[PDB]
Amino acid sequence: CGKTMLAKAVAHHTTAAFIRVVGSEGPRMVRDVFRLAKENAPAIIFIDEIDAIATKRFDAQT
Amino acid sequence: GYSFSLTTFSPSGKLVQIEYALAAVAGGAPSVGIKAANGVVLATEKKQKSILYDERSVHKVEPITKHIGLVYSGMGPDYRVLVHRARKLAQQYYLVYQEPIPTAQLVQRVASVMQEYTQSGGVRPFGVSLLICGWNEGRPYLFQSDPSGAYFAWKATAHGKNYVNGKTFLEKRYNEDLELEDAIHTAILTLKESFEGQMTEDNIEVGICNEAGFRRLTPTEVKDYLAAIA
Amino acid sequence: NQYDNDVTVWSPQGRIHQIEYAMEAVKQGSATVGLKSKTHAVLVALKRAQSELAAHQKKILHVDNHIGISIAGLTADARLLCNFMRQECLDSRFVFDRPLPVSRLVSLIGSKTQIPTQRYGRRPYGVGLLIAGYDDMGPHIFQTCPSANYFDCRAMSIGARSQSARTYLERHMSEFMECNLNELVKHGLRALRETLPAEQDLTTKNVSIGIVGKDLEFTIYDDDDVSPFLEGLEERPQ
Amino acid sequence: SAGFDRHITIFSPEGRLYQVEYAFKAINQGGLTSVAVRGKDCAVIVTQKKVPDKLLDSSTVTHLFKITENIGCVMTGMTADSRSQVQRARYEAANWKYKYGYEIPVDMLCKRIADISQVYTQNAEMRPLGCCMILIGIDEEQGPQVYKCDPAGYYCGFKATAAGVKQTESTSFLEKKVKKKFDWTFEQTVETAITCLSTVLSIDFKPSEIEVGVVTVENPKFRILTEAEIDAHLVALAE
Amino acid sequence: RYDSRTTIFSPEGRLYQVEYAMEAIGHAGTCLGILANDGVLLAAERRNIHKLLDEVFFSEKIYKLNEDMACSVAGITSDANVLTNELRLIAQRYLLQYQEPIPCEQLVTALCDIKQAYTQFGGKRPFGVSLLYIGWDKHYGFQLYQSDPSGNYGGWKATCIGNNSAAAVSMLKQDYKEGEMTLKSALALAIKVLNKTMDVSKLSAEKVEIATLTRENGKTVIRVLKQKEVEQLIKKHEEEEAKAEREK
Amino acid sequence: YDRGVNTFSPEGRLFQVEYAIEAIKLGSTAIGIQTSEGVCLAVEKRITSPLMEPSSIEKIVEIDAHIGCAMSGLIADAKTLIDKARVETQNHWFTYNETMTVESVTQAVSNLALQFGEEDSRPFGVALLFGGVDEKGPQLFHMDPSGTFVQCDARAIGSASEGAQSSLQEVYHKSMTLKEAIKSSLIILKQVMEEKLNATNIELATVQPGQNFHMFTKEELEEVIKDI
Amino acid sequence: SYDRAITVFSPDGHLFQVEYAQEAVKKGSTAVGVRGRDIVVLGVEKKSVAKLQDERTVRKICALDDNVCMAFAGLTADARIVINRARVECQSHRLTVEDPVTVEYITRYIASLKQRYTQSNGRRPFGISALIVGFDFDGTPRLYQTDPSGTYHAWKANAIGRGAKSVREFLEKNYTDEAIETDDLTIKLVIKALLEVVQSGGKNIELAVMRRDQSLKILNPEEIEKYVAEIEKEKEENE
Amino acid sequence: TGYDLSASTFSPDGRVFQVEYAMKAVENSSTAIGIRCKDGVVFGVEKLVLSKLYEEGSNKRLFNVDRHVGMAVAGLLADARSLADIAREEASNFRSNFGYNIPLKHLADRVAMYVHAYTLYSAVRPFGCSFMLGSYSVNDGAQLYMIDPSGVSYGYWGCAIGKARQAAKTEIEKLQMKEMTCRDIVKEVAKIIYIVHDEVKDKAFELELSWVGELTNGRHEIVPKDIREEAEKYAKESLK
Repeated sequence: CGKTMLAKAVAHHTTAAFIRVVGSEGPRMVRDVFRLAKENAPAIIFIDEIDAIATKRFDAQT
Repeated sequence: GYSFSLTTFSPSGKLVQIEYALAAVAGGAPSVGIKAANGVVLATEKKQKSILYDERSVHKVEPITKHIGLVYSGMGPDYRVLVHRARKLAQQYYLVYQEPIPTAQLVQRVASVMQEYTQSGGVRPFGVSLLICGWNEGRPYLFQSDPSGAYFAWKATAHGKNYVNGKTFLEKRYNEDLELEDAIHTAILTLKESFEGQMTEDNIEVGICNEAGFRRLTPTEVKDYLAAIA
Repeated sequence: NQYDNDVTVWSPQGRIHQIEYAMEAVKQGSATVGLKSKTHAVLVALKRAQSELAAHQKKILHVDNHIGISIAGLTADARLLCNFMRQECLDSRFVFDRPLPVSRLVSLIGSKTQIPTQRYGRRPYGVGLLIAGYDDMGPHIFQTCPSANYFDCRAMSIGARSQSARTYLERHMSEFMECNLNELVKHGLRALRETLPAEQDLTTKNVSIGIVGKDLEFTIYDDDDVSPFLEGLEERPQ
Repeated sequence: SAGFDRHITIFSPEGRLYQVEYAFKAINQGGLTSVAVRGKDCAVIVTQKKVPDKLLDSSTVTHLFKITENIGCVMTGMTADSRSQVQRARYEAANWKYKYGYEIPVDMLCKRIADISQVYTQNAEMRPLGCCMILIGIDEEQGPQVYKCDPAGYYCGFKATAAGVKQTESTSFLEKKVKKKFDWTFEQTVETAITCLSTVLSIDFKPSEIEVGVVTVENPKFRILTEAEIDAHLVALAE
Repeated sequence: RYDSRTTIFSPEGRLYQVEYAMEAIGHAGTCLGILANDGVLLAAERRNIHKLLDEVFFSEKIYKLNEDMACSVAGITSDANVLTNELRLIAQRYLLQYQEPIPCEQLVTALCDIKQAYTQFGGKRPFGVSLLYIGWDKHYGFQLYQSDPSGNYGGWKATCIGNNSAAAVSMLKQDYKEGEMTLKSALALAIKVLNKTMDVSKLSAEKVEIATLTRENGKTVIRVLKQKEVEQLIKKHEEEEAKAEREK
Repeated sequence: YDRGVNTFSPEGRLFQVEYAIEAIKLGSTAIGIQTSEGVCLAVEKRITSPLMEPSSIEKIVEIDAHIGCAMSGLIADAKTLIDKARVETQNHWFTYNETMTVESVTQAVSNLALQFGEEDSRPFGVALLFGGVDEKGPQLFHMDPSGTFVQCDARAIGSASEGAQSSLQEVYHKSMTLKEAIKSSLIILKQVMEEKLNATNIELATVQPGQNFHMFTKEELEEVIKDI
Repeated sequence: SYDRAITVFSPDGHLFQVEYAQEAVKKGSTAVGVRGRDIVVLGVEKKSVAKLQDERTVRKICALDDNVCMAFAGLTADARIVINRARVECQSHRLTVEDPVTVEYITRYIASLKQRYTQSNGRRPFGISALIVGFDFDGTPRLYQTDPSGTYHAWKANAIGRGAKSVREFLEKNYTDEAIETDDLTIKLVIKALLEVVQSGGKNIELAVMRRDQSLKILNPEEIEKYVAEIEKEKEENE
Repeated sequence: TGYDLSASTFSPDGRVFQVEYAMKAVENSSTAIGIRCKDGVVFGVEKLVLSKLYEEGSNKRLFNVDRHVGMAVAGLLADARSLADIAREEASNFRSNFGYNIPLKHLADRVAMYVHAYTLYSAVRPFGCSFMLGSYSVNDGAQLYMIDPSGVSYGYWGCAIGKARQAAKTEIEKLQMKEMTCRDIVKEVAKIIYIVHDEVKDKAFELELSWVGELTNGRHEIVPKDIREEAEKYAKESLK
């Protein structure tokens, strides 16, 4: 629909750097993603189809 | 998580599978039930996915007895099962006592049924939530029975898609002194407010309990309230 | 493996590996030989020794005055099947005073063993059986397996180290048809001796024999009875 | 994703019955379409008869069945599941006929079949039957009925419907036919069904490739149209 | 896995599932039975919170088993409903056999044994219901009893379960009253505990559901309190807290 | 292949019942000797504390006036098996009035044992020795959770089964008097199994064909104690 | 194959779930029973009566026969279940059998019930152990212990529960092989341990006595404190 | 692996892939063929020999369904024996109830239901066999029906099961079974079986024939090939 499209457009027009990770891609990965964001101050992070990791919480089994 | 089985608790003491059943609820078609001063109005959406489906051939509002009406928000077949069970239970109450079953007694019996489907390791609960409208001893009753086996008393409520919108709407636009006609107007208004897409005779169906008798409004009457009104 | 826990589960091979594992459990049992002539049907079993002061276990059972068995498998399954044949021959003699034909008995064995092989949580019957009998239609030697398959064999051998005995039986099948009881029983004893290692040979400890004939009730000869059959038979040179 | 679909009596986090939709796949059964249309005094079903090999007897590979002198049934699904479902239909029809003294209505028979399918849906004891059935019948002075009955336990009556390989194309074609004002004769209804099948499938449609069942108020016997009748209709729509 | 089925202990011997059931109880609407003499009470503020909830029974937390027997609910709703119904059938069994009102402890046992029998079988879920009983019988008269999911039961003059159960029982122990602590003082103490345990300022009448047993004519009466007496009691406790401020 | 007997290994063996054999191994040791004079059984109590009644641990029992038993393993269901053996003798003798062959008693116990995957639980994790006399011969027999059973002349089960079995095999021969067999078995038990003999941890029961009374050894060990 | 179940064995062959039951017994409070020259005495500790918890209701000591008495240490729900079963069994045996109940038979009954309940899938064992004292050992006292493995043994004096390691050794230190003259002396000896186990508070010694001919006898806290004072006088001798 | 573990759950791409494993088991077995001549039905089956140990004419794979109903099977042999037993039971049930011989369509459909219903339940598995039934009703016609492990029942003029489904069907397609009669049908069947790998890799086998025809009285009999062995001679002449 253009969710990534408009984000990319904003990244191009503004001085920002555009870093992207899809939710299907543990916590160390998130740490590295935010750290790599920190290396460029105006840089943008994007999570694509995040819901898989952000699904409603409850008692986890395995 | 603790959802592939129904007969085991979670460490937080949560029956997870039944809340998955409740999540199946409110994903179905919207429905709203309001108790007026006199009557009890239950409205539900009946849009056909295509012109193929015959709107006059199927119904969702069902009279369990000539003074009890049932509406639901869930997959159809489980609702059919519980309608069959409720009709037989009301008839057996009539046989036992020679009295027409009051609203609360039928509601608690159906709640006990939905309860008995909440145990064991090879079954699942009904994924349907129910509004029961009834007349008992001159008093109008509206009840909600939900897959957990519990039931609640409501002067007004709604569930289905956009159900929180229904809660807000009936919180704002409601008073218990409503006349019957204004009550049906409120019912169609909240149905539309939760609704997406056009609404006519073929798209909505409603059922009204009055102390003399309960009846499901014809599509023409559902249009008369639905169109040229509101 | 993913598809090897129960017989109810098929394998992508088009096989049920649990049934094959039951076959292997049968192969775990000691060797047994069966062979028939126009005069007699004889079976012989290699009674596994447990110690020099314990009884060598019985591997030939008697269930009918014209029917006998030799087992190779978990003793419990084989002996309760033996009780099952007890029931059927007794009720047949009750019904029509008939010594139950061997072929129909073996077919019933197969049909009953089939039921576990297609149902969850119930082990198929991990025994292999050789059945000897004489009936109004002929002499009969059958073999039954946990796959519920049943076969008729003029000569057969089931159990561990059997391949040599099976080859010996293949060779002497050309003999057995017109052989006499003495010839048949001595050839069967040698068939069993073919299974054994070099230092192990026929002796009253390890050998059990069962005979059914057109003129004699099926009898199991053990201990002293084995002595005249073995005496006079050729010893084993290296 | 994995876990809420290994067993039938499990609700997904969104409340989705995975195995119901999962059985809905086997309804495809590439080779049949089962288009059914209702006309002013008639009810028509036509199914596509895809025979893979010649040596089979043509009569045995049929997919249309009857449970009442005035009731016709058609199938789309796994053939064994098909025959089991229609046999349960015979069972229910015979029991209703014995108990009430008159044969079962088509709406009640769809209700009973959908009820059993729902029964296997709600309980983990038995797999739901991977097949979809369509019924045509008559009810007194009030009309002809076409009913679709599905493994989910759902059922409904229609002006027309088609559960087939060209699902959305056939359904949209029938909607387009009905969303333009016109009358409905027996030949017009059969013409609509045949045109739907031919256009969505685009095959030249020799007679042996389809089978037609029908019921009509003037002759309420359920009939399977003979090859002569179906070829007459084929040339009628061809010319 | 151990805690996936009710039939498995810990290596320590503990049973996780009943512990999970009491953790579930930890959610329940706060409900207590107060310490009293010549009368008993079992106050249970209704946790249901929505102005459009109709409360047509005027009672969804207290269920009368007989005009000398009442019980509360703290736990699973459908389980509690079926369990209270089963209480009624068991009391009916005893009465229909003997034509005599059941002793409190005997009914308490019978239910707790039934619950235990359900738990200790496999393929079945333990009832996540803790509940309190107030009753009068021939052997001991006024009695209040505690029961847990595992089928345990105990005698308590005053007890509380639900949200902030530990706080409620602790302060009941702090301002423990004995002897001359008759029924009206028990209503006052229940008002105090409900005000302390709940977050609401100026505790609302509809939020609370109160019941009490008093021996009228030796035939006993169990009352579920209406709006007026609840309003009076809560307003009196408010002005009593004001009086406590007056000392400053 | 871990859930029960209804699963077969690649080599066919059931990975449930071998654990029952090892459950035999965790039990107290037990010995049995067959002689033409009489059949004898011995068992170690493992009396946890002498404050217990040593006779309370029924590790040595009398099924009937002609037949006694010993067992090793989980013990708990061994008593159930002794109960089955006693009911077997009672029923068969009261019906037929002919003495139960100890072979037949062991056969009936085996028939009970075959009720964990053969109908419609778990194998009885315990092994047994039976010592009996009958009108046709004095015999000793051995039983194991698999339901198979064997006649033996000198048998040992339980913990330390291998060493005790080796010594018992070495001391045995076919013409021994029961006194020499008993003394050899007792001295073997003393050297390998625990310690010097005493009334609170050892048990002996012997049976002879012409003696339906006192198939036990009780309150007479003193002569052995000074003369072992 | 690890434990993970009730009816399966680890390669060692021991049922670890029975071990878990015995540890579930181990987490319970103290319980030490004895038999004397003629009488049997018992005192239970760890009452810990918390104010509104009136100590009478929980019934730490139950007498279920014309004369026999014990509760069960472990989890009390199964304790009361075996209580109901013991009531039914003792009354039924007294009604049906030509002679009344004996302690040996009822102890075998409890052991067999525990074993039978354990010996099945999906059926939790009673994680409870008990010490039974009875009179009709031909008019003599004797004491038995029952263990969740369904096992029953005979003791002159036994301890189970939180003090099992300690009190038993205490018994091994001082259980006189001299038959206890003045059975009140045995009562003082057992009260010593029943107190010393729980911090010798003197408040939770809740005690029963039966002289092997009498019916149930109970000791009030003051009369038990009398024996406690005699034991204190005996202990003060070291000066 | 996915969800193809039992025949009660729709595996991905709804086809269960379980009863398809049963069909895979069917493919492992030797070939059986069945023809309907102008007035009769003939079945021809090959069966492996165990060894020189094996007794001749043992564990044969033709089976009697009923006095007039004949059976040919392929797949798991013991499952075929159980299927023959239940088919005999069904035939006896109809024979006792209706008082006359069962039409083969009804019996075939009932056995198809037995197999199908066995495919569903979780505690059980689909049959690892597929089979043909044949009969003649002197009143109106001849009849043949073939059933797969799924429960699908269809009729054929010529049908084949085993390790050579399609190749055997190519062999059968060019016969004149449209008008041809059974007496040379047996010869054609024997030579067709010998054509498709008689003993090329598998050393030895036994050939068994079954027959139900009006000239055969319409009952089920095993063809007396001992008479001058004309079909055997023809099948061995098939050498080139």
